[PDB]
Amino acid sequence: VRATYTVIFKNASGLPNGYDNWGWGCTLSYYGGAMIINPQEGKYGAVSLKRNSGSFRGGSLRFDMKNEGKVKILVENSEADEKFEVETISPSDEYVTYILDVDFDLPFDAIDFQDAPGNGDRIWIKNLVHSTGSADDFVDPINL
Repeated sequence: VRATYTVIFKNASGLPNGYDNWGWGCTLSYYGGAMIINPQEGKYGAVSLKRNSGSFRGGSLRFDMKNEGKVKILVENSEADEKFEVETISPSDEYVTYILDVDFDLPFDAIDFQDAPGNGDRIWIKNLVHSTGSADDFVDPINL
């Protein structure tokens, strides 16, 4: 019953440590401690934050986001070549915190953020954290 919290990044100046980006169709920059994703129009660009080793299982994904477009959140097992949609998210001009459950039936070593319309709309992310526990049971280490 002790939830484990894994802080993937708080403020970003570059890719999170222990991670690579295996996505496509995006340019990435970093200001204000945000990971700023700029998808190429037509590509349905995605960032795929892929663990150097290891996997998560179920749990919840917490993160702040602002986004000029709809954003798909997925997770992937890259051995099973299996993807899984977690949620889609409406445009927001300001950062909203999201804590979402991951009902994926396998471990996942990659966490994706995708330009769902393919229109090239920017995405800002901060404070990405995984919990082995539920979203409702999430006690945020970052606000704390």
